[PDB]
Parts: sequence; C-alpha cells; structure tokens
Amino acid sequence: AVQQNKPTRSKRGMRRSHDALTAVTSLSVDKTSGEKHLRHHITADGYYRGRKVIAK
Amino acid sequence: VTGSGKKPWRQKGTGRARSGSIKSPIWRSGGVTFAARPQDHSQKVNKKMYRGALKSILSELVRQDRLIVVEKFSVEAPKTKLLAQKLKDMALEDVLIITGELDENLFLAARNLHKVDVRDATGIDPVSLIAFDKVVMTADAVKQVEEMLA
Amino acid sequence: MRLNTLSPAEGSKKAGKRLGRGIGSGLGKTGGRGHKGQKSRSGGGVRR
Amino acid sequence: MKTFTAKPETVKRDWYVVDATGKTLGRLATELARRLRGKHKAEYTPHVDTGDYIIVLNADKVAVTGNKRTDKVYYHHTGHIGGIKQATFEEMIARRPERVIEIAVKGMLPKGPLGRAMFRKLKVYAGNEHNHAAQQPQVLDI
Amino acid sequence: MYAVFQSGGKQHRVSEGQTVRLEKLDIATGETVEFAEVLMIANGEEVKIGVPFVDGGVIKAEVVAHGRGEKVKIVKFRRRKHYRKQQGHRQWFTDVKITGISA
Amino acid sequence: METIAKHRHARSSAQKVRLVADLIRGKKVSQALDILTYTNKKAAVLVKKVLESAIANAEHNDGADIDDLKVTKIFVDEGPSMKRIMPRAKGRADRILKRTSHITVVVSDR
Amino acid sequence: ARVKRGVIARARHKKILKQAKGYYGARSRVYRVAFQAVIKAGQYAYRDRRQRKRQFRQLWIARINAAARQNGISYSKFINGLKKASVEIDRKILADIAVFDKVAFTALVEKAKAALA
RNA sequence: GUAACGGGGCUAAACCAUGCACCGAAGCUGCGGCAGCGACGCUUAUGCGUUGUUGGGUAGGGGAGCGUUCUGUAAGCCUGCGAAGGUGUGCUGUGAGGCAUGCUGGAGGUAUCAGAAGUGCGAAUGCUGACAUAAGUAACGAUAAAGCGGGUGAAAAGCCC
RNA sequence: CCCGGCGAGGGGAGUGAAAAAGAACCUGAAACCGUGUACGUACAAGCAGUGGGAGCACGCUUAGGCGUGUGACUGCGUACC
Ligand SMILES: [Mg+2]
Ligand SMILES: [Mg+2]
Ligand SMILES: [Mg+2]
Ligand SMILES: [Mg+2]
Ligand SMILES: [Mg+2]
Ligand SMILES: [Mg+2]
Ligand SMILES: [Mg+2]
Ligand SMILES: [Mg+2]
Ligand SMILES: [Mg+2]
Ligand SMILES: [Mg+2]
Ligand SMILES: [Mg+2]
Ligand SMILES: [Mg+2]
Ligand SMILES: [Mg+2]
Ligand SMILES: [Mg+2]
Ligand SMILES: [Mg+2]
Ligand SMILES: [Mg+2]
Ligand SMILES: [Mg+2]
Ligand SMILES: [Mg+2]
Ligand SMILES: [Mg+2]
Ligand SMILES: [Mg+2]
Ligand SMILES: [Mg+2]
Ligand SMILES: [Mg+2]
Ligand SMILES: [Mg+2]
Ligand SMILES: [Mg+2]
Ligand SMILES: [Mg+2]
Ligand SMILES: [Mg+2]
Ligand SMILES: [Mg+2]
Ligand SMILES: [Mg+2]
Ligand SMILES: [Mg+2]
Ligand SMILES: [Mg+2]
Repeated sequence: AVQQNKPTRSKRGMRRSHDALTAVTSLSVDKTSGEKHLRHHITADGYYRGRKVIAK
Repeated sequence: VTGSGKKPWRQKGTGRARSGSIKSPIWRSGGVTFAARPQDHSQKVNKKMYRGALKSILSELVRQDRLIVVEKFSVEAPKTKLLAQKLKDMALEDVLIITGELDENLFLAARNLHKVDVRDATGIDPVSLIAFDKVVMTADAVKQVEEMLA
Repeated sequence: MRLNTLSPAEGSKKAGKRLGRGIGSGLGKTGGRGHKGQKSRSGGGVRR
Repeated sequence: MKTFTAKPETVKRDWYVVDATGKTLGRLATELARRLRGKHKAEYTPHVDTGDYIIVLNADKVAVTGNKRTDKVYYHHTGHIGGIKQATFEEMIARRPERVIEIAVKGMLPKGPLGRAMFRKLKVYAGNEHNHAAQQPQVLDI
Repeated sequence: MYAVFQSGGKQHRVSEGQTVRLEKLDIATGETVEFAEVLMIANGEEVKIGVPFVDGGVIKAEVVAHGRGEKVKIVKFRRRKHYRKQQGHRQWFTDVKITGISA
Repeated sequence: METIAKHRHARSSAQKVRLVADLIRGKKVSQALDILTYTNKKAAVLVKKVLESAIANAEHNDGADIDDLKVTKIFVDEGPSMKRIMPRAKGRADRILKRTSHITVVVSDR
Repeated sequence: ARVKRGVIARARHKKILKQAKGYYGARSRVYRVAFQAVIKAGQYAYRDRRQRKRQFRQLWIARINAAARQNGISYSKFINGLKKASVEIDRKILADIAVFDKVAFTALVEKAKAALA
C-alpha cells in the first residue's frame, strides 16, 4: 500500500528514463505553398498535397 | 506565558506527540524552562578583606611608581583648560586625583576629562586605583587613607 | 597590576558540573542519575 | 617503496594444454584453479587475473575414486518450486562431460567477477582435439 | 645495484639516489648516517646475502628531511553504550638520501 | 554573443516544462521552433515564447543572424510554489502545491 | 546572556559533511546520515590500520611461495632454511625480490636448500 | 531447494600414532611517539642523558580543557587599503577546535587576563517553518449527453448567437 | 527601445558605489531541484564504507613511482538511538 523507505533521487530518474518525449521525426513540405506541416495533415494556410481545400 | 491551559489535543488516538500545554518550553512561543528573575549579584566582602586589598593595591602602586604625592592639587578657576595644562605639565594623561577636600573648581574642571577622575580620600575604590595609569594623592589625602586603613 | 593581569588563586574556581552535554563530558544522557527509578525522575527522591 | 601490484594491461598469460585422462577430478581441478588464479606466479595480485589460459582435453575420461562414479550427485535448482534436479557423475559424463570439470573448477575459484573472469580462461573439451592451435599451447602434466 | 638494510624496525631495499622515508632518527639534516648492518647486496649478477649481515656492507645516507606524516584519525565507537573517543596522530619520519652502497 | 531569455513564475511544474526543454537542447533555432510548434504540450507554448524572445533580443540588443543561432543552454528551475487547501473526505485538509517554473533559454550564434 | 547556536551548529555540521564527500545519497548531503557514515568509516579505518598489516603479509607470502615453488621449494621449507641460515630478510623484501630480481631470489633459495641439506 | 564436512571436492584432503617445519591475533617482540602513576642522581619554583610500570570499559566518581553570547580590561587594538556572517582552500593541534587566505559580503569586530551564563542537540510518535517522497500516480464531485455552423479573441470542447 | 496578448515575464538602455541592491528587493546557509564538464556504470547481488588498487581526466614536477577528481577489480564489513 505504501513505502517502507523513501525511494532515492536515482530510482526516481530511472523510472523517468522512459518519460522523454519524441520529437517530430520530420516535417513535410507542401508541393505548392512550401509550408511545413505534420505529414498527412493540412497546412496552417489550408493546403493539403498542393490543393487549397479550406476557405482560409 | 499568556495563553490557555487547554490541552492542544487529546492524549491518545492522534499520531501526534502527547502535548499538555501550548506554553511548554519545547514549543515555539512557549515558556523559558528556567526563566530568569531579578537577582542581586552583590557579594559579601569582609571588612578586613577590602582594607587588605586596598593596602595591597596602594603598596603595588608605590612599587610600580604609579602613586604620585603632592602637597596640593589646585586649579584656580573651574576650567578644563587650566587643569589639562597642569596635567600636561605634570606629564599626566590618565590619572585618578585624590584630594582630602572636595574642591568645587577641581571636580568641575575634570568632569569633561574622560581619563581624569577627582575623588575625596573617602571615595577611593579598588578598581579605580587599578584602572587608572597614575594615582595622584595630596599629602593630606595620604593621612586620611592611612587613618582609614592603618 | 591592571584590570587584565589579575588572576584568582589556583584551586579557588572550580568549573561547575553541566549535566546532559554529550559523551565526552562524562555527564551526558542520564547526567549521573543512572537509569529508570524514583531517583532518576525530576523532583525524585524519598524524604529525609 | 610500495609493494608490487600487477597491472592487467601488462600481465602476460600463457597457454597450456592439459590431458584429463586418468586424473583424479579434484586433484586435477585444484591445479587448474591455482594456475587460472595465478598463484604459481610471483606477480600474483589477487584482484588481478595474473593467471594463464588452460585447455583441458579428454574431460570424458577424468577419474574418480570410490563409488563416486555412481554416487556423486550433482544437484541444481531451476528456480521453480519442486525444481530440485539431480544428475549422477556418470549421467553427467554421459550427457555434458565438460561440465564435471567446469563445476569443480568454478567451486575452487573465487566467487565474484574476477573469479567469473578467471573461469573464462578454462577451455574444457571432451575429446583429444581442440581448435586453439593458433594460441601455441604448451603441454602440462598434472 | 641495490641493498637491503634495517633502520627503524623495518627493512628497506634501496639504491643510490633513492630517497627512503624511515622512522625518526636523532640525526640532523646536515649529517650522514651509516647503515652498516646490511642484509643483502646485489650488483645485477653478484649478490651477497648477509648470513646475518654483509660483513663489510655499508650504506652511506644523508639526512634530507624530518617531518610529521599524514594526519590519521582514530575513531573508537561502541554502539548503544554511550562511548566514543577521537584521537589524532602524525608519525614523525626521517627521509634519507642514499649516497653510496659498498661491500 | 550569447543572449538570455527567461520566463519566471511560469504556471507549470519544472518536471513537465523539462520534458519539452530537453527536445531542443543544442539545436538550430529554426529547428527548435518547428519542434515546439508541433509538440502537443502546454510547456512548448511557454518554451517557444521564451525562445522567440531570446531570438529577438539577440537581434535588437545584440547583433544578428537568426540562422547562426543555436540553443546553447536551456534549463528549467523550480520557482515558488503556491500552497492551496483541497478539502478531502472526513474533514481532512490536504495542502496541494501549484508548482511554478523559471524557464531560461540561452541562444548563441558563435 | 542569550546564546544563538547557528554559527557553531553550522560548522559542526559542515565538518562532518566535508568528511562525507564521495558518499552516496543522504550519506554526503544529510547530517544525520553523514555523521553515522563518518563514524563508521573511522571505525573501519582503525580496524584497517591493523587489517592492512595482515593483508600485505598474506600477499608477500603467496608471492614468496610462488617464486620458491618456481625455484623448487615450498615456502615452509624456504623460511626454515633462511632461519637455519641466519638470514633475516623480511617477507616484504623477499616478495619484492621474487618479482623484480629473480636471480637474487634463486640465490636465497639455494642458500635455504643448503642450510637444509 | 542440494541442505546432517561452510562449499568445491577428497579414499586422503579421513582416522590413529610418531615427529619436524610453516601460517595464524589489536597477544609477545622490534622501531618511533603521546599520556598517567610511582621511584630515582645531579639539583632545586624542577625538567631531564634518565628508570620502572600502567593506559578496553556501561552505570558511575575524579581530573583537566575547547568553543559560544554578554561585562570589564577597551575613548584602547583590528576594520571601507573591506568587519561580522556565508563559501572554498591551505597549514596546524591528542581532541573539542585554532591560524592564515581567495571569492562573496558591505559595517562592524575584538586580543589578553578575568567575570557572568537563556553555553554546545540527531533522536524526546519533540516544537515551528521550509522542502522532499509516494507521483506527474490517484482523482477533477452524481452515467441528464451532447453535435455542428457562425462570432469574438493571442488562443474557443466549455463564452456569445 | 525590443520579444510578448496595448499580458505575465524577460532582454537591452539608463539611475546608482553596487540592480551580483529592481520593490517576489541587505546579508542570502541547509535540505530539496536542476544545467554543464571530468571519471565510472548495462554478467551484476546485501548498512554502500573501509583497506588495497589498475585505468582515465586534470594540474605539478624540468624527468622522479607525488597532488586533485573518478574509481574497474579485490580483502574486511548487518545503520544510529
Ligand atoms: Mg516566549
Ligand atoms: Mg558594611
Ligand atoms: Mg563512563
Ligand atoms: Mg532512559
Ligand atoms: Mg531497572
Ligand atoms: Mg537508580
Ligand atoms: Mg570470500
Ligand atoms: Mg464536511
Ligand atoms: Mg528434499
Ligand atoms: Mg599429528
Ligand atoms: Mg599481527
Ligand atoms: Mg599489547
Ligand atoms: Mg616507545
Ligand atoms: Mg581508559
Ligand atoms: Mg590494555
Ligand atoms: Mg555582535
Ligand atoms: Mg570573509
Ligand atoms: Mg536540528
Ligand atoms: Mg542522543
Ligand atoms: Mg503507483
Ligand atoms: Mg492507475
Ligand atoms: Mg484515472
Ligand atoms: Mg463535474
Ligand atoms: Mg462551435
Ligand atoms: Mg513590461
Ligand atoms: Mg537578497
Ligand atoms: Mg535567491
Ligand atoms: Mg560489465
Ligand atoms: Mg541489488
Ligand atoms: Mg562480505
């Protein structure tokens, strides 16, 4: 239920050894607008794979 | 300590240390365990031990040439400037002047001089005889002190 | 003979015991009272 | 001056062949542990493997006295309750002959990393052939 | 070229030009000591083993240094018994420079 | 040139803000801004604003060269914690900690 | 005459904490833990001033035995031969010679073999 | 779980006898050093070329010291050419500790000999404050339920329409 | 003046002996938490030290088996009250 001993600074860091975040392995570039975006996502200006399928 | 006699918490059942008083000396803001009262620090000196030390001190001032003796120690008007010249002409800076009779002009003239103290023969104390570098005693003061102590 | 060259006679000023001030002193912990009885207790002691 | 300590970068380890045919297991095992440890060397430093590499041939023909061929029992536990497993000397000789000398020598070596490290220099073979001819090993009679 | 000698309850294996640190000697820094009770002399091939001592063996050494060694703390502690004792220690030494070995 | 930017008393624990700061340690500032733009953490919004400010300081108060800059030193420090009372069952009061952080970014062209 | 304890208390704690450098965890950081690790180290050291003398002699003897065994004689007989030969070279110096001067050691062995013959 | 030599292994590396060697402790000796208790010739407020012996230790008794704050000595001495405090370093003492010194600090500190004590903390389920841990875990409070468009905005699952 | 939401906060500039006194402000200890560098650590068992001790790093020395940090391997070793 609860600990009989304070775990150390070291055990705490060992637990967190898998807590690092992975970065975006690569951004993709639009063939038409050159914007960087998440792959298979639309751009922030509304482009996906060179086509402007949003109003904005 | 001002506060109540109420038990801060109950004796048993809390995992807390047993307490009884918010004024316990263990506690911050509590009482001092052996709080001081006024007290008289004075000591008994036997009559003979005091005279015995005074005679010893004076003998040691004579051996150390710290006792100066003069017929008289007179400043005419009540001025430091006249006395400071006298002590500069007698080659004296830190000095206890012991006269037989309180001269009003001399007590006043010396009051603003920190290293000078003028006393009557009856005003001697053992510290002031040790504390000052030189002791100047009028001839008539030597008589009084000899009769006091003998 | 000055206010800083006056000693007491040797043997005239004994230290004074301080209880419960550590191991080295020899009066630490129980401070000379031994262990667990009436005599150990604060204000402990049978009457004359 | 401070006494000499061997340095494992400069320590020289020589290669030796040993035959185990007819030799008492324990009597043989002791000399290997001695040599594996480096006790035979004046530069013996017990935190340093000053020892030598030994090849043992013909482990299948190591000898034992008494009725120990049938009655010496090698016990091990698997880590599973009831997993106390047995093997006589002759069943071991039959199934994994190199293990009989390796177990004896491991017991005689220090316990710990250096002891685990000294044990690596023992190369046990069940037959009369080894493949370390390139190491130029010298014959050694125990 | 090396010699074995006893000075301070202990044996030293020394050569010419070796500073050897040994127990305090009642010898000043501007002085030379003669460890004439030498146990061994080796030249590289000629090795004379003192049966007790090398009959003519003598080691001439200059006194370079007196000093106190490195402070070592002595800690005595009896757990659960209200006892602990602390002592410091510095061992005096005499450093000697071996100037000559001679059989 | 080195150029500091700090965000002190940022409403987030150092542990969380650290996860993001570790992604951009020793990186071209162009590359870091793009890691922070597509990293789905509140701490990246906090960290990106600090990195942006450091870039601007390096322009306006120091020399130049957006492209030469790099994330040299980035660290999060624990700031003052705010203390709050959270009522729990049976009159038990738990004092919870609103942990702040001191985010610091250093950026250098050399 | 009220006496604040902070300056002398800090020193008393710092002295122990300095002595606890290199110790793991609370042992180099925390006074309560550190004071126990320093005292123990003292006890072990004191023990180790004696233990070292036993260990070094143990090493010298194993080194002497190896050389002596290499040169043809056990340590036991070898030290008896040097005794009957009146040789007073200590184990520290025999083991140094066994390593650094193998021909000198051979001589000491023949002298021992001689006084046993 | 071998588990009735500590193990390896041993037919001696077992047992019995007969011996000689070695290892083996903080015991003894050797070298150096401190201290206590005696006893000693020169000589003397004795300290030694000396001499002998002792020196594990709870309760506990005896003896001698360290440092802290305050008083006097001190209208002096140190100190903005850098005090206390903090932090390192070096040296030193049998120990408590002490001396010097860099850096920080930015104005007080204090020899010596005496004097007085709120005088030394690791414990008391001690007291107060601060900070950890469990842990980025549990949980975010009724299982009546949300979805989209537009708006505003730095940003809208939660605001407006 | 600049980043930022006419933010919070920060960087410059300026004031000042000092902003390493910026109002969350004299001095600014410790626990605790971090960044950086050196050394070790992924076949290794236990009060985590101690004795021995390689190797590495960094200084020293005019070579010199010494200094600092780390500490593979190894003997001994079950905290305090
Ligand atoms: Mg009060
Ligand atoms: Mg009266
Ligand atoms: Mg006692
Ligand atoms: Mg008790
Ligand atoms: Mg009882
Ligand atoms: Mg009693
Ligand atoms: Mg062992
Ligand atoms: Mg309620
Ligand atoms: Mg069974
Ligand atoms: Mg027998
Ligand atoms: Mg011994
Ligand atoms: Mg003894
Ligand atoms: Mg002696
Ligand atoms: Mg004693
Ligand atoms: Mg004894
Ligand atoms: Mg003050
Ligand atoms: Mg200072
Ligand atoms: Mg405390
Ligand atoms: Mg205690
Ligand atoms: Mg959990
Ligand atoms: Mg869960
Ligand atoms: Mg949940
Ligand atoms: Mg709800
Ligand atoms: Mg909507
Ligand atoms: Mg602003
Ligand atoms: Mg401040
Ligand atoms: Mg601060
Ligand atoms: Mg490994
Ligand atoms: Mg483990
Ligand atoms: Mg062990």
